[PDB]
Amino acid sequence: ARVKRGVVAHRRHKKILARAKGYYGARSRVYRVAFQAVIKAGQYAYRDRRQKKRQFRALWIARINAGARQNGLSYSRMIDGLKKAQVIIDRRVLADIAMHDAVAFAALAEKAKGALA
Amino acid sequence: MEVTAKLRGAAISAQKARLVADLIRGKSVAHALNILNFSNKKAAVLVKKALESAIANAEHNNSLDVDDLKVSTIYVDEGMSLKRIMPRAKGRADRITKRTCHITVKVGV
Amino acid sequence: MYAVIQSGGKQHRVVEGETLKVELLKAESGATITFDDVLMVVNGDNIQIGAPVVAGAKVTAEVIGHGRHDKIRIIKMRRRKHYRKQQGHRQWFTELKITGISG
Amino acid sequence: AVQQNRKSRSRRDMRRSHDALTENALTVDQATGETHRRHHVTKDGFYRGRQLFA
Amino acid sequence: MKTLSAKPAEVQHDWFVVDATGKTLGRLATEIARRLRGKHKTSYTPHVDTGDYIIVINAEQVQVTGNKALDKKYYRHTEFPGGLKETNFEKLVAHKPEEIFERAVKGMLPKGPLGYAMIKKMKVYAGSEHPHAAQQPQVLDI
RNA sequence: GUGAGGGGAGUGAAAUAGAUCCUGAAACCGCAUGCAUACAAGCAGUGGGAGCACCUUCGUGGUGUGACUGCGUACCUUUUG
RNA sequence: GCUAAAACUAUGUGCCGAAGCUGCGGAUGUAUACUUUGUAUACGUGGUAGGGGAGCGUUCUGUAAGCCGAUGAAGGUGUGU
RNA sequence: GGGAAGCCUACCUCAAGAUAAGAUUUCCCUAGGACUUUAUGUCCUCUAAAGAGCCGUUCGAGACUAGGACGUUGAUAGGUU
Ligand SMILES: [Mg+2]
Repeated sequence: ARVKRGVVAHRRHKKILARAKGYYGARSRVYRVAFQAVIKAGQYAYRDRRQKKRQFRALWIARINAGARQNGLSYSRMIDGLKKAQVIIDRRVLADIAMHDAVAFAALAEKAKGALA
Repeated sequence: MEVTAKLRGAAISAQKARLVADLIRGKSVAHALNILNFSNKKAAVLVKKALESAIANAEHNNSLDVDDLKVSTIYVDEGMSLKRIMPRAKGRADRITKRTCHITVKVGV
Repeated sequence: MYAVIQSGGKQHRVVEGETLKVELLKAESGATITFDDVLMVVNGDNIQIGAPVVAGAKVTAEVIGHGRHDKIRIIKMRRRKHYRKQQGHRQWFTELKITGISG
Repeated sequence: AVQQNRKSRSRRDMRRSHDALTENALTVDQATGETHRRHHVTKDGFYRGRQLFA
Repeated sequence: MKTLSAKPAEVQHDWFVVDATGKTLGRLATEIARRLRGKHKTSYTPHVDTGDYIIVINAEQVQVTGNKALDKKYYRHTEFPGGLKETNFEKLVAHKPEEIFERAVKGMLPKGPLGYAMIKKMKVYAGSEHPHAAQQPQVLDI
């Protein structure tokens, strides 16, 4: 029962090379190089699925800081005021409002100042 | 419509013939023939043979006018190689590759 | 007019007629869902910020269906340590269409 | 001395970017109406209104 | 994609003019860098230049505290052997005042193509006159 | 060039079955089209993300490309490492 | 870059900050009950040398004088799922 | 206030890829149609300037280049006197 490896080996190599599409030079042509590139891409993606949440929260915080400073507060004081006022709107929605609706963000800042008073 | 001529097994490197191919790519047939007739390259003779064959094909099998023709497509491909042994000093031997090429010329109006 | 609702441990700012995907819900396709815990309602100049929640506000949505997001590959590899493992993932979602907002 | 790494096809082509051939200076001869290399006798022996071979 | 990025075609760069007379160098430079990068706008985006144009006038009147006027050193290296050149704040502010602000703000801006693009929006002038009256800058007190 | 080689014609179900001729993979080498690229420093990807071209069920859509940006020093073996 | 500090000492309000904790969705192992189950609750699921458990594909024999196939098998090359 | 063969100038050469790409003098190009993507828009027709280069005779310039002179309205090279 002699077994020839050609068909299955070719399928596996072709699948790896297909996942390596778009890479530079030997990384999209040569199996030994392409296989390392795919694994490292997977490792990077696993790490960056965690990094993405941090980066987007940092962006929301920066935009909220800009809005609060336009309304006469700092970010930390505005967050403290909202907590004391019991408002539980999260930073993603707060930054969306800060970017797209200035009047509503002004109202939120006024509520935060009123609670801080 | 394009009319094709292929010269296969020309005894010259594809890298060397591609310079003449790029020299005449896209030009009108009369200008290309002048360039080939006054070039001093070896590949010019082979490229001229292929181009004249393509012009004759377009004239005889397709009844196209000569004055409207240009070199619409041209490229050179690697052919079969010949392998030889060159004896070096101190009993060492090297392998020599004698390269050939395929020339494809298409003319159109 | 737009409102702020909470679904699936997250929050969304929605308008009437908007289609959005949230975490998987147990409601049947074609059913109607009502959010009674609206956090904020804005009607241009009428701005209501709920202390926790705007009293009396309602958001009404219709369940379009259920589905799965695109496949994600998980890859783990410790170099020089002879260790490797892989797995796939597709997250479930429920699709909603906002049909009503009442402050 | 020899390379430590094989040169990529991109770098090889970048080196070859200066290898293109050029055109000769060809002009039409007034005496015969034929194309000839400028400042050279034609292949039939004519130059500047003179004939070389009878 | 409910969090949106600012689009470069919709960015508006406003022009401001700032007087440097009597200001502390670093405490002015921080605000200049902040407004050049655009941290003061609710549309701030890390990969987009959303900042403003800052004209600086009376650049040679900027101040440092302590003994920094004589002791703060500015170095540079020509890449020839032994080619380290050195000056100080007193000589540099009298000779080439624009270089002081350029260094101070360059050190506080990001170090990349976007940072190079950002720092082009700062115009520094020694005297009390600037050539940008056509852009109608507003007075900014910082 | 009475060469090699090819274009027609003809045969054949098939000639990209045309002679080292069934199928014709990969390394490697051309031509064509689309986008990017000549002020910017590094394992070349990854998470974001503008613009452009084609397609379109006109979009909260598909395909190709990827300015700008956070992070990021291959694999195996042997080792305390 | 910083000098009534962006340094040091003491005190107080806030905030940022991890794959830790919480929220929402999903998978899996063990135990306890449902006195069949495949349903609930509780507690677990970083790993080298190693030990244990469960599977995917390849060639050949029977099932097979069966079933699919020139209205197109195997193989090759794309696309979708 | 004074104060060194030391520092910055001063002397010589290079220097706007100084992408912040600078300044001055002088010279050149001023035409008609169609259409929709109403725009430094796409096809036609007509125009080809000031200059630059190819080529040639060459050099006290030179690896190849680059640089300098000249091309009949001419002494650029050879010859001749
Ligand atoms: Mg011998």
